[PDB]
Amino acid sequence: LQKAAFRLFNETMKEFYVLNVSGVDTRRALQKQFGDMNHAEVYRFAEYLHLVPAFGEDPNHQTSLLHLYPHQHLVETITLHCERRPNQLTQLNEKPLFPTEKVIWDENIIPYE
Amino acid sequence: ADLLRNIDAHYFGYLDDEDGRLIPLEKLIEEKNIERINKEFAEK
Amino acid sequence: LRSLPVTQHMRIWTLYIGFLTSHDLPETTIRVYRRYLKMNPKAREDYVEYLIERDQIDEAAKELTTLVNQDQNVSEKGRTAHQLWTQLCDLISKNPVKIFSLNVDAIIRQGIYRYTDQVGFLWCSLADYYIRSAEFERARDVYEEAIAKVSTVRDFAQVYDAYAAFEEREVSIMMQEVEQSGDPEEEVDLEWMFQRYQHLMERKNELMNSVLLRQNPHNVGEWLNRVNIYEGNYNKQIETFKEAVKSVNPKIQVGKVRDLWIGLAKLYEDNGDLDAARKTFETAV
Amino acid sequence: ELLRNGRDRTEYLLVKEAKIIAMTCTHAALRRNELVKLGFRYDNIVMEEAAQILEVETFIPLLLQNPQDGHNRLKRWIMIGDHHQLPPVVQNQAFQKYSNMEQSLFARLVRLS
Amino acid sequence: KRTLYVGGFTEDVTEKVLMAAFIPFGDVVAISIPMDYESGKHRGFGFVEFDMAEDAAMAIDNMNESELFGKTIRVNFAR
Amino acid sequence: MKDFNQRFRDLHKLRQRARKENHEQVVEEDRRSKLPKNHEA
Repeated sequence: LQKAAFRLFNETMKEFYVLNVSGVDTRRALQKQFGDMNHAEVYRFAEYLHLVPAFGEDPNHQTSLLHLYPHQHLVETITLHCERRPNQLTQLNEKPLFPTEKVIWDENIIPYE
Repeated sequence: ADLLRNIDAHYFGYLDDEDGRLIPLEKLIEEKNIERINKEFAEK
Repeated sequence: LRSLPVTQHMRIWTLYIGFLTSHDLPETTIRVYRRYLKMNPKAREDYVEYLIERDQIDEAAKELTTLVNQDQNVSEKGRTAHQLWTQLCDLISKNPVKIFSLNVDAIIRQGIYRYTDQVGFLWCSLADYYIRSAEFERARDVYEEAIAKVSTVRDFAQVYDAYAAFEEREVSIMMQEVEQSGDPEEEVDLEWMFQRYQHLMERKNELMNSVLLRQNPHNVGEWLNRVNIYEGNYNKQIETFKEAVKSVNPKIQVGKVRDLWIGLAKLYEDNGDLDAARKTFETAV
Repeated sequence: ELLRNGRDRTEYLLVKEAKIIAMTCTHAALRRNELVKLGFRYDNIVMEEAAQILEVETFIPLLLQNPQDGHNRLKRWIMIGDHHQLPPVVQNQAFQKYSNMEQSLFARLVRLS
Repeated sequence: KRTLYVGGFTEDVTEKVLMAAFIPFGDVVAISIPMDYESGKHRGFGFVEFDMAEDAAMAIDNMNESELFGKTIRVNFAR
Repeated sequence: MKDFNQRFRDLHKLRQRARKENHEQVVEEDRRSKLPKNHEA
């Protein structure tokens, strides 16, 4: 994805392609990069990702596509597509096995009974 | 001493012979030794 | 062994192991040695030395962890835990393709938390572990994290020097690939590498100064170097002032905070943002 | 005669002498870590009352031994039970009724035909 | 070296029993078991003299801590 | 392509410069670390 940003998007994505992936794939890093990018350019990047229909050349169709997929909608979808998944086993191994008082009683979380 | 609490069925090798895959490897090294002693004895 | 008293087995084991270790029988010798170590646990240091010589690196590592988990004051070869653990990283980090059983990265970061004398070395050890594994993008992540987590200049100078040398290696390899290939898309991958490499050099001043601002971010002088490092990036100069002037505590300040307030207001005033300049004088008071 | 500690005599008996080993599903969950450490090996599971055992506690007896290779060495699994009699006694209403923890593995496999 | 101190045997062990236990590692020509006059029993220890020190070494190394009647008998160099 | 070799030569030069400059900052810290905390007072 950075290799493609170097070819295609270059001037608009200078931070994305030039950093390391962990500097680039966190939820904050994606929202910063694509939140600051111009709306038509975030769409082109989503278009590269095959998230959205081809933007084409007709300015009217373009305006409908930008209207159908607004800026914050793209950034959230690009973020969901690109962000680092958490490895659930690392979070799982961090937990204890015994429940504590905060877990044995969890009153507002247990209407289950 | 304190080794006696550590000796067990594993130490005496009751729990180490269900596998048996060692024997083909041992056979390979074993035959090279047989030829090696034969060659050393050949000049005697 | 079954036939004789257990107390006579030392007269047998020294032959049994001595016979086995004279031959290229690693799979058999492993099973016999782990039996022997139940009666003579002192021999585990010699078992490790055997395993290394037979390239049983994955087993040599496991037995080293047992020697380290046995937190002896000194081992039966005169090595303390801080020596035995240093062996474990030398054996681990240089053998990534073979060390398959241990969680290597979890060992080396756990060292850094514990061996604060040599943090700058261990980050290269962890990164070099991935470089030998050819996981070049994990290698970058370790270096780029290290530069963000290292907390002395002495340790940063090692990591950054290593990371710059690592980048130059990859560019050198990739550059030759284009010089042989001539392919136009490979050359685009080469120039991408140059942007990456050149950018890391450009960060040098910023990263060095940032390390000092984790030693003592009451050092208002280093916030003024931080501002000058962004000279011409008018926005980031203002942003790091707004970081600076809240991060410093005046009571132990080195230099004094009044240089920041007047400096920031002067920066606005020099650029004609006099309302913001006044605003910073107001917040200053 | 070689193993004179009372513990070792039971460990030899458990791993080498006995051919039929009998254990409640509850106790199989407790003793797993010991049995795996002892190199306990078994080739056949027979379960009775399999419709009353929890899905979880039915599964654990499959894994009371290390795999000797890239694959397991279990040869037979016999489940004897009756899914038309009562389920395992899951007693929280939600975890019983919503998450269907009241389904034993015997009942689940019968529903799988 | 040729003189051994023998210790740790049970009350059942007579001098011929030690003779039967020690000639396994060389020629034994005498054994002595000092007896405690107050109890009328031996003190659990005895001396062995060998004709060769090498035999006494093959008798310390291979009788020391050896089991006799299920007890670990101790065999050692008389100081 | 010679363009790349000329560019790469300057970056190595720049790396070597940064190699030295880092060492200057390290030796400076030693005096400051040697200097006591009371020195500011």
